Amino acid sequence: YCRFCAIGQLRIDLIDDLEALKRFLSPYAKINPRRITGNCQMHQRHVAKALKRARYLALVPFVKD
Amino acid sequence: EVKNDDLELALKKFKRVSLEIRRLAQRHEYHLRKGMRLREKRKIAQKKRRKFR
Amino acid sequence: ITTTKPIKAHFDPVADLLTKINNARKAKLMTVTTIASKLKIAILEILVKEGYLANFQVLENKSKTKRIVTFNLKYTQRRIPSINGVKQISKPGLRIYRPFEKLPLVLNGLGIAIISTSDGVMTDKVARLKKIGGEILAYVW
Amino acid sequence: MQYNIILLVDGSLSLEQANQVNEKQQQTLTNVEGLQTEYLGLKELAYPIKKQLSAHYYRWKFSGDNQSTKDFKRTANINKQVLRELIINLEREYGYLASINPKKQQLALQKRAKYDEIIARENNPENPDVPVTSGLASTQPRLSRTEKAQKPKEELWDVVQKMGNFD
Amino acid sequence: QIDKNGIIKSAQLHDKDVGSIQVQVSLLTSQIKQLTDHLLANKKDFISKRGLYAKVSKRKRLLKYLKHNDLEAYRNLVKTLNL
Amino acid sequence: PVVALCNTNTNPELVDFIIPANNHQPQSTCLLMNLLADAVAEAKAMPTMFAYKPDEEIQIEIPQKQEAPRQ
RNA sequence: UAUUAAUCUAGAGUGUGGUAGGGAGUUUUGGAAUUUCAUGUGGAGCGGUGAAAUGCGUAGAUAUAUGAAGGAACACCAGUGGCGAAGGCGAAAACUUAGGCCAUUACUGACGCUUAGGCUUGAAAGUGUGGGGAGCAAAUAGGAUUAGAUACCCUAGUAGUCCACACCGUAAACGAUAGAUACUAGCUGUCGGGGCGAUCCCCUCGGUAGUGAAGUUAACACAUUAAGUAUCUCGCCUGG
Ligand SMILES: [Zn+2]
Repeated sequence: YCRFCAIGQLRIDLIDDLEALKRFLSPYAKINPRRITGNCQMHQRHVAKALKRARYLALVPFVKD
Repeated sequence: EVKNDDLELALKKFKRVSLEIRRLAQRHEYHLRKGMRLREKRKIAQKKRRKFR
Repeated sequence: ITTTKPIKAHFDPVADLLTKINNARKAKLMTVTTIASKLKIAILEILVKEGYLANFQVLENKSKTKRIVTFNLKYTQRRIPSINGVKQISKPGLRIYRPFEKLPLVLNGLGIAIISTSDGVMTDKVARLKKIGGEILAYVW
Repeated sequence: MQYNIILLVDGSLSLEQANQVNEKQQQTLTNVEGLQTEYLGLKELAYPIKKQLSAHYYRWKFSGDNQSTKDFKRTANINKQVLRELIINLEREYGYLASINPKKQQLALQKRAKYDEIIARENNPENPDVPVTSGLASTQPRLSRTEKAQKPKEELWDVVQKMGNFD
Repeated sequence: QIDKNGIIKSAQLHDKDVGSIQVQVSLLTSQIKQLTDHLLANKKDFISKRGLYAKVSKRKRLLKYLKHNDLEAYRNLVKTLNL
Repeated sequence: PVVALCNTNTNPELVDFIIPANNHQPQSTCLLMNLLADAVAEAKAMPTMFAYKPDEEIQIEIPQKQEAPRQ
C-alpha cells in the first residue's frame, strides 16, 4: 500500500501537503521506516528528502514532539 | 518521549522505548571501523528479516 | 517467416555455427537461428547431403539487406542426435593448411572432415579421390 | 529553469515591513522576473532560530540564468531580518510529460474507492481484482522471406514407450 | 551552455545528416573546450579529467578513421583548429 | 518396467510409461486407479466395473474437489 | 586468408524523445552531542574495573538549567537497497560537470575488441610547508594483574587523526573469478524504463539477489551475472 502510487501523485513539493508529511513523522521526531509508512522505496526516499528540507527550514522539530 | 496518563499503561511502552533507546545508544559510545559499522548493520537487518520476517 | 525476435551473429562463421550446433545438441533443442554467409551456406548443404541435419532454409527480409538461416538437426524417435562430436582445426589466426599427402581421416573414416581446397566445401574421401589437399574447416564425428 | 525560494523574516515584527523586505530582496535579483510574491503567513517556529519563536514565510517563483542567485545569496546573509534562504531548482526529482499528466483519473477513482460512507464496508484498498484491458502496443516483428527450399523434413513426437511387450 | 543543436547546423552538409563525423568531431571539440575550462577551474574534479581524456581519445580515433578512408574527405575539416 | 500417474512436477524420462493425470484431486486418483484395476481384472476374468463401462458408473462420491493450488 | 575497386546496415557510434541515480568537484548553511568557559542552584564523594588502585573533588567536583566559544563527524531515511571502472559515495542548498537506462523508420557507414610501451586514477599509514586542534588516540609516564608484562584493564598523554598545496602508489585494492562476443532447462524475488493501467497485478527491455536442470568441477561448488559450450587479445604460473 503506497498511497502515492495508488493515487498517482507523481510529484512532491514542500509547501503543498505538509500534513501528509507530519503523518509520516514519528511522535518522537524521527522518520518512520517502510514497515510503518508502507510507501515504495522511491516515494519514501522523496518523503525523507522533503522532511529533511523541512527540518532545515524550521518546519518540523528535531528531538521532541 | 512524553506519554503517561494515570499509573502503568504508559510504562510498558516506556520499557519498549527504553530498550530501543539503549539499542541506539550502545553503538555510539565505543569506536571501531566503518566497515564494522556497515557489516554489523547488515547483520542486524538480516536478523530482523529472518526472525520478524 | 516473421521470426519477430532479434538475432545477432557471434563472430567467425565456422565457430559461430559450431557453438550453436553443439549447444543445440546438448540442450536437445530442435533449431537455432543465425545470420547467413556463403561459407555457412556451403557447409550447411555439404552436411545435409551427408544427412546430419534436417530442414535448413535461408531467409531474407522484404529486401536483400539482411539474410539469415535456421536449421533443424537429424533426430530419432528415441530422441538421440546424429551428431556425436564436433571440433574445429581452423581458427582465427590459427589457420591450418594440409597437403593431400598428409590428409587426416576422421575416426577411421567414421567421422567427417570439411576441406575447402579450391572449389568450396567437400568431403575428405572425395577430396582424397580428387587428391587435392588444402585448408581444413572442422572435425565432425 | 524554474526557481523556488522560501523566505524567513524576523518574526514578531508586523506584516508590512516584511513585504518591504520582500521588495528589497526583489531588487537583489539579476535579469530574471516572472514570479509571484504569494506568502504562507505567520507560522510558529518548530524550534528557536536565534531567539525568535515565529516568523512569516515568503516565496518567489521566477526562472532565469544561473547568475541570478549569487548576488541575492551574498545580500540575504548580510540582511539580519531575513534568516532562512532555501534555493530550490529543477534538480528536484520531477516529471511533467503531457502523456502522463492526466492522472487525475487515478485520483478520482481512488477517491471513489475510498468513498465508502455506506454501511457496507466490504471494500478494501489493498485487494487484487484481476482486470484486463489487453493493450498490447508491442509486436516487435522481423519479417522473413523464403530464399531456398533445401532438403525437406517432417515433424514427430517425443513420447517414450519402450520394451515392446512383456514376454 | 553547450547549445548542442546550434553547432550541428554549422558543420552540417545536408538537411538531416547527423551521423556525419564532422558534426561529432565539432561537438567533441566544443565539449573538450568547455571541459578544459572546467578542469582549469576545478583542479580536483578527477572524473572530469577522465571524461576529458575519453573524449580527446575518441576524437583521435575519429580523426584517424577520417584521415584513413579518404585523404580529401577532411580537407574542409583541417580548417578547424587541431594539434 | 513401471507405470505412473505423472503430475506436472514429475520427471518423464525416469518412469517407463507416462500417464499425465492430476493426483492432487482425490476424485481423479480414484477414477484412474479404478480403471486400471478393472483393466487388470478383466484379464483376471472379473467384470470390469469401471473399465469399458459406458457411463453412470464412473462417477464416484467425493468431498468438494477444487482449489488445485496448494500453500 | 591477405591486397585493392566499390555497395548495404544488423556490428559500433551520433541525433530524437522519455528516464533514474549517496556519480564527482567547487561555493554556502544547520542541528544534536562532547569539551572549555561564564551564570545560578549544592555540599562529598566522583571516576574507574573481575576486584582494586594512580587520577579528579569544600579552592564547590558530579549533577541540574541557561548562555557563549571552538573543533570534529553527519543517528532516525538505511534496505536479502542505489550509483561509480576501481578506490568510494548518505544533514541542507546553489554552480560546473560525468557517465548511465528504454523506444529510436533518423544519420553515418565496419568507424570494433584486446592493448606491449605511454598516460590517468588509486583505502589507510607516512613526508615537506602554513594553518587548525573538541574528542579520540601511536610513542611516553603512572596505577593494577602476573613469577616476570616493555601487553591485554584503568588514569593521563605526544605525533597524528581535520583543511589548503606538493609527494609516496602500497592493501585480504577480493566475486581470492581479465576484458569482449553468441548460445544453452527452469523457478522465486527485487529495482529502473515503456506501454495497458488507483497500487495490487500483465507483459516488454535492462540491472541486481536467491533457488535450481543438464553440463563442468579433484571436491567444495558454479550454473544465463558460469568456474558450461567456443572464439579473439592481453597478463600471468612451472616444487618447497
Ligand atoms: Zn510509491
